[PDB]
Amino acid sequence: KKVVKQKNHVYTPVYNELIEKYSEIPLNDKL
Amino acid sequence: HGYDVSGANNKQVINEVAREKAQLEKINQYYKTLLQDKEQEYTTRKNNQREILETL
Repeated sequence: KKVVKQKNHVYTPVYNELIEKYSEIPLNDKL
Repeated sequence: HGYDVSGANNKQVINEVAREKAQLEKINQYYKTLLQDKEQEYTTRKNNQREILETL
């Protein structure tokens, strides 16, 4: 038998976020 | 990632016009004809041309 990964059980408002932030690229590894 | 570009260019234009002013002073300093302190035969004739010419 295979499960269907039932429940995380905690709820929230969705809020696809309104106020936007500038998204700097964090590809700063060692150099 | 954010435009955010104004106001930091008048300082740069001031820098460009200061380099322009330096080039203009170099060009003005390249002269052989204007004021350069000479012997008395030159300078008395010079001062006389200034004086007679201000009267003219």
